[PDB]
Amino acid sequence: PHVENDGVKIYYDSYGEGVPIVFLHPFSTNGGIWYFQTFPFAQTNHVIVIDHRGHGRSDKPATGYSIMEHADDVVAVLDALKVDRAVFVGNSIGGMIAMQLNLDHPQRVIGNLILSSGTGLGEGMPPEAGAAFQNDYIGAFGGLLEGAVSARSKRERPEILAVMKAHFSVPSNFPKHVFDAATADPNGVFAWNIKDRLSSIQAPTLVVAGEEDLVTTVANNQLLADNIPGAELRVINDVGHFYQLERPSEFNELLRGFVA
Amino acid sequence: PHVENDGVKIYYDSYGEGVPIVFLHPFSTNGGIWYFQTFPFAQTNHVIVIDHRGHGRSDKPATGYSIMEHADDVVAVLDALKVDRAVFVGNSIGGMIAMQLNLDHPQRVIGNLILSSGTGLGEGMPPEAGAAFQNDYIGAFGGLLEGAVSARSKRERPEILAVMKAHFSVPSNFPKHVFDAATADPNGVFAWNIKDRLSSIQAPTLVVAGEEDLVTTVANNQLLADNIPGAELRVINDVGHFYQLERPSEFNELLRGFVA
Repeated sequence: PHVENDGVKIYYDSYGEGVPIVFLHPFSTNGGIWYFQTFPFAQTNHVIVIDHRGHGRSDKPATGYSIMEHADDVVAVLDALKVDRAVFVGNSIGGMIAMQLNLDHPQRVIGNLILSSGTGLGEGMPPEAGAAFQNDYIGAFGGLLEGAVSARSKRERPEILAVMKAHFSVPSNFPKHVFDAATADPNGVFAWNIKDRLSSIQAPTLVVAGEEDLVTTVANNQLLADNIPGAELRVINDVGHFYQLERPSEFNELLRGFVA
Repeated sequence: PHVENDGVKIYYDSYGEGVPIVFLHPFSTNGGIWYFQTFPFAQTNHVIVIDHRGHGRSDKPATGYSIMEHADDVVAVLDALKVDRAVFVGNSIGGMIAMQLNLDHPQRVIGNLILSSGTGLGEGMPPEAGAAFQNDYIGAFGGLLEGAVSARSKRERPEILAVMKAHFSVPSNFPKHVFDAATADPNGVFAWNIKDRLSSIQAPTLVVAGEEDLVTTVANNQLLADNIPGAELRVINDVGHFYQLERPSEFNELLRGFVA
């Protein structure tokens, strides 16, 4: 279905009943990425999987891609679904959205699973890489994606890197102007920075990082886990940016651990 | 998006430009299952992925679920999208739908990839099984799905059997009344039989079967391949019912190289 937030349609799917779990997909992808999580958790929970604005089946306006605005889209979805508080599972930019949600709407948070995310991402990337995105968008993005999956994943599951390279090459799913607008926003995916405000996040937080993730380094997740009070970090062996796809069942067990 | 057909809303997703390829998911699942195919093929083709009636995000009436009405839903989607002709990729019941569409609308078919399907399936089921599905629906369905996955896939990718067992256990995705209505239909999943008319299908057709598939045997697919004029049979090692999930990249390579 769709919710409307200030004229922008956000697509979402909702299955099952119980304690709500909200899945927030990584940048340039969509809700489909949660295929192996969505339905097993729909057996025990109220699963809500969202397409961010500018992604997949949601509207893709020319501008308005701050993490705060994304968070407001999420709140719109929760409002239409009459949800008070929810479990938030965020991947990359989804983690950003979840954290921002903890900042602006702590009253709607049960807890967080942050998968492969960080803050002040833009300044942490090599300076040349931005120029690479200005010079050759698709090429630079591909190069970045070769560091998003583990070697073991490249061996046994090449379809992951395939589908992820496909995600940003399909204008129907992820048009170029959304990338440009998000990069241009002073609080977009690259510029969003809450290093000083992390310690205000008090909700139960499980930060999960892949050992071989070069898109989001172990240090980047560590910055998150170390400054959020009572946060736990799990550095996952033989995994890159997409734990939910690289080793789906194990991610499912880890998320199953967040219950009490 | 979605189209109305017989007052029943059929959900579909649409990506890309070019030669139309229509993905039809197996029984009790939904379009999400095509995640690793949908977007790589959206780079080169016009991908159209459909949620069957009684499944996923589409409407789920009490009746009725003959293969013909399913097919008609597909042509409804094609009509709304102004698509004249398309390549059809159907799995299990999706293959049935595709074949029925070949029977009723041959001018709408470029070619077919029929994956793990059959006809007159209900005749091949053990005499006891029928009662088993209403006495113990969950258990019998699960037992059915344990023969739909290869040993290697159950070993290295348990998330597949997990998500498939999840599909029919979540009423929001697949309610039992759809199963029962489909079973009760004289032209439903089990009763649909076109052995007589297989020789009428003239489109380029690739029938693909998993060697360890037990819900549709190698024999089941082989009958189709042997009676459809010019049809190909490809038997895949260490794959059961879900080649597009068990070895997604390999399935991809097979599909890009298929004539259509």
